[PDB]
This record gives sequence, structure tokens and C-alpha cells, in this order.
Amino acid sequence: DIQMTQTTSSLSASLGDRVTISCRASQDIRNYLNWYQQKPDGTVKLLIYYTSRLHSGVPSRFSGSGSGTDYSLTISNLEQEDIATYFCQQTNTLPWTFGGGTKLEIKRT
Amino acid sequence: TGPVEFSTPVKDYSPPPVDSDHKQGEPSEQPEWYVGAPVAYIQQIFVKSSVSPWHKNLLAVDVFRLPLSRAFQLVEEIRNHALRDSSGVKSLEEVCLQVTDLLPGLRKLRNLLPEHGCLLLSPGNFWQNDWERFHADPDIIGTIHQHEPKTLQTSATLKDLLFGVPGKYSGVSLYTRKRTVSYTITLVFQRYDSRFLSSLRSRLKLLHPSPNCSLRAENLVHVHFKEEIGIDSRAPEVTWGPEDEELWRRLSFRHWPTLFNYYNITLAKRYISLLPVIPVTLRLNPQEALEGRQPQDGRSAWAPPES
Amino acid sequence: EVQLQQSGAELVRPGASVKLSCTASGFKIKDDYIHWVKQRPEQGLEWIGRIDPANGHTRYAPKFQDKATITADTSSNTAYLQLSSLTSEDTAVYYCTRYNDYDAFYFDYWGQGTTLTVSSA
Ligand SMILES: *[C@@H]1O[C@H](CO)[C@@H](O[C@@H]2O[C@H](CO)[C@@H](O)[C@H](O)[C@H]2NC(C)=O)[C@H](O)[C@H]1NC(C)=O
Ligand SMILES: *[C@@H]1O[C@H](CO)[C@@H](O)[C@H](O)[C@H]1NC(C)=O
Repeated sequence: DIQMTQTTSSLSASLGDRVTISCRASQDIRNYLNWYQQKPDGTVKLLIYYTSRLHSGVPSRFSGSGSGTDYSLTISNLEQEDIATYFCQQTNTLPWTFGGGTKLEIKRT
Repeated sequence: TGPVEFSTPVKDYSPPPVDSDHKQGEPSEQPEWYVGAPVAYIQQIFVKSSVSPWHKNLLAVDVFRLPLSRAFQLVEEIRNHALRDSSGVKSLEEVCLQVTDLLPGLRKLRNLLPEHGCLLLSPGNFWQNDWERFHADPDIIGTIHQHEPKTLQTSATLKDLLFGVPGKYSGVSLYTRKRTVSYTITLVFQRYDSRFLSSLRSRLKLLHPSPNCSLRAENLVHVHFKEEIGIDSRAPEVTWGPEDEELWRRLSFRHWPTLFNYYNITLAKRYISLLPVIPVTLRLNPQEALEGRQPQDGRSAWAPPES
Repeated sequence: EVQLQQSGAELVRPGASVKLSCTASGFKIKDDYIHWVKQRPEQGLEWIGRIDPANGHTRYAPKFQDKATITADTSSNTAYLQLSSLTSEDTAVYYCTRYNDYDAFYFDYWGQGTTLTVSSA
């Protein structure tokens, strides 16, 4: 199989600040990466497919980039509604695999 | 007499039954020739390009070389395309039409039309799908127009068959108008697979996205052939509109019969189905052509008739 | 406009079987594959398998070959997931999803997920 790795499990952030989330593939997946958002209530939503194609209705804040085995998801400016968990999924070899997921927070103190 | 047509939606398509009904219903809207499965499903991949920062150092040869260089890679991608999560067919080999031999007496057309495999047509057939031969060819225009008749003929020319495009969209005249030669990769299918065709279209769209493209892609078109008895620069941007689909209507009326008679396949009693076109857009740059500049640059062994 | 309505929460004894459900609205399941994804609190998302309701061709991950059984019926526009020989490892949240593009294979719309609990209680 292909192992998708998200190095950071949690990622503190602040409103307005740009946030980048990156995950590494075990082998070349040929720009077949999907990014998903999971609200704390449990709803899951597609943000970006292929590598940078924005899904219909997704705000312009989200953007993706990467090639080969390294990819990243960026948010232009963080809103309160953007606090959720994000997963990357590869669709190159048929047994689709997901990453561990990164959870966003708010800066304190 | 002439090619009659009949169009059906792509949403839910299935070939009509051959002999389930002895007599068709009286108020039936279908034509009486729309009975059996088609001879072939013609899928056309319309490839348009644009050299965006056009400048004066481009020549007529580059107008052909720049888009046709991508043709070989595009053909290889189409041929090797496989549906990664298929439930039915996977590869082009399982569905496309197989041709064995050309007719005897077409020794001149051998090695210019495909044989012993899939019936896939493209401008690369001039150089036999060999990018090395294409790169080593001293006169691309000369090779393309080598087999052009000096007078109008009923049968479609080899260049017309390979490009799959009306003559006004090609030819060295586009250099003056600062446009770029647009060709078509012609896929001939023996069987229709909606899922494979959708995967191919989406793969091509992902590889070469086409901006400002809103093609309907809503209906198939079936064509029936009756019997014949005699007894400062501002480079034009790639535009996709209502005239880009149904471009096969502007081809010669003997195009498809000419193509299919070469392989001893007859269309006298039967019909063919023309799938909606798959748009492919290429973004080219003048630096590629400038770095690929070759000797024997502005001289070609082909002079179009200008009187 | 496109919705995937999933069933309620479940709680079964270990060693039993459950039949999850997924009702589709705004589209017909003949048009697209319906998938199932497994999520545990510490193991992330796992892809279970898919079905093609047009012809019923199902394929699974090698982990879930002897565990899952995905079935769908067009008449009620509903897809189902069956898990057999349940154990404490099988408690998770199972999501229902589809895709409409057949080269990127991105999961398009998701259900809210059904929490499954396995315990002797
Ligand atoms: C070209 O095709 C025609 C039919 O479209 C062939 O004619 C028949 O071919 C079959 C082949 O099994 C023979 O059994 C028949 O006796 C042929 N009938 C007639 C009237 O010719 C023809 O043989 C084909 N020619 C070539 C060179 O392939
Ligand atoms: C092409 O699409 C872009 C992006 O949506 C937008 O400017 C407009 O719809 C089109 N522009 C032109 C010049 O056709």
C-alpha cells in the first residue's frame, strides 16, 4: 500500500494568519491528492482535489500545491469557521489511503 | 443521396435492438435506419493551442511543430490510459476498433495509417508515432503535404484524415493571422463504455484544462450513409464556443467512408455514432520554438497553390 | 441539493452483525459509486470498499475482505454496509460517500456518519 503521513497531529494558529498543512506520500502518486475538512460535529467536506483544483462552493481562501511525494494545503486567512481537522487522501493506487489528519487550534496566552 | 442524422442524449444511451420488434411503431420518431449497433463510435479529441507572447521571430514551421510535438505524448497517454477504479473495462484495447491490414494496392499508404492494432489517428502517423523521427524530419510541412493532390478529389486527403479537421483550421495561412494549427486525435471504438469515456475525458481535462470552456456534451449524433448508384502582437486567445463542437459537420462528405474503405469496412447499409468532442488546450511559448530552431528554416519543399 | 442520509447510532454485542444504511437524495445511485469509510478516534480514516449500483461490482481493501459486504438497491436509492464477526476493534464511525469524477476519484459528498459501538455491557 501507499502510506500517507501528516507529521504534525495538531497545529496552533490565529485568526487572519495563513495556515499551511502538508503531508508526505510513501511513493509517487502523480498529483492524485484529495484534501478534506472535518468539522468537530462530524461533518466531512471536500476542499481540493487532484492537487489544486478547488471544489465548487469552497471559498477562495483554500489552495493546494505539491508534486511527487510532497504536497501542502494552504489557507489564505484563517476564519473562525475554519477550525476543523484536515485529511489528505491519495488516489493513485487503488487501495485509497488517508493521512493521520491535522487539527487546528487558537493561540492562547 | 446525402448523410442524414439523428441525435440522442448521452445521459442514458444503449444501442437499439436489432430484431426485437419485427415492425417499428407507426408514430416512432426514430429513423428506419437506426436499427443495429453502429459500425464504430468516433471520439474526437480537439486540440487547440495558442502561443501567448507571440513575437516576430516565430516562423510558419513552428506553427506546426509546437502543437504537433505534444501529439505523440497525447497519443501515448490516450493509449496507455487505464481506469484505475473500473468495474467493467479498463484499457483502450478492450473497446477500441481493431484493424488488421490495409487494402492491397495501398502500399503508398502503408506506414502512414495504423495497422495490426487500435485504429487511432493523429498527425503523428506521418512519422509513425516516433517523436525521434518527428524531431529529425527536416521539413515537417513537406512531410505533411507530401501526399496532397494538386486538384480537388472526392476522397478525403491523407492530411484531412489524419488531422480530422477542416482545412481552414490548418495550413500555413494561420501564421499570418497569428493563430495556431489545431488538430484532432480520432479514436474509433468498437464498443461504447460510458465510464471509460468519462474517465478519459476527465483525465484529459485534468492534464490540459481548457479555460472559458462550456461545451454542452449532451447528445450523440448518428450519421447514416446511403447507397451510391451510377449505373502589438495580441495573439488570439483559445476560444471555445458553439462552433467548436459539431466540427465534424464541416469535413468532407466522403471523410468517414474514405477512412473506413481503406480497411475494407463498408458503411453502405450501416451508420456511425459521433461522440461529443473532448476539448484539450495547450499553452505554448515562443522560447520553445526559438530553442528548437533548426537549419533549413524558412525553406520548405511545398508551395501551396496561390496562382 | 445532493444529500446522503445515514442511519442512527448502533450498539451491538460482540460477535454479532450490523447492516448500516445510506439513503441518497438529489441524485440516483446508478449514476455513481457509493463508498464507505471507517474512522476510529486514533487511527484516522480507512477506506473500506465501494460498489457500482448499476451492476453491483464491489471491491474492498484487503483488510476488509472477510469483514465487509457492501450492497445497494436502486429502487429505494439506498446503499448498505454489512459487518460480520464484530469485535471491540470494530467500534468506529462509518461514513457514506460517493464520487462523480472518474479520474481524480475525489469523494464528493459525505453523510454525517453513524457511530457503531461494540461492548458486552
Ligand atoms: C473485404 O470485405 C468483404 C466483405 O465486406 C469480403 O467479402 C466476403 O468475405 C468473406 C470473408 O470470410 C468471404 O467468406 C465471402 O465469400 C466474401 N464475399 C464476397 C462477395 O467477396 C472480402 O473478402 C474482403 N476482402 C479482403 C481482401 O479482405
Ligand atoms: C473566463 O473565465 C474567467 C474566470 O471565471 C472569467 O474572467 C470569465 O468567465 C472568462 N473570461 C474571458 C475573458 O472569457
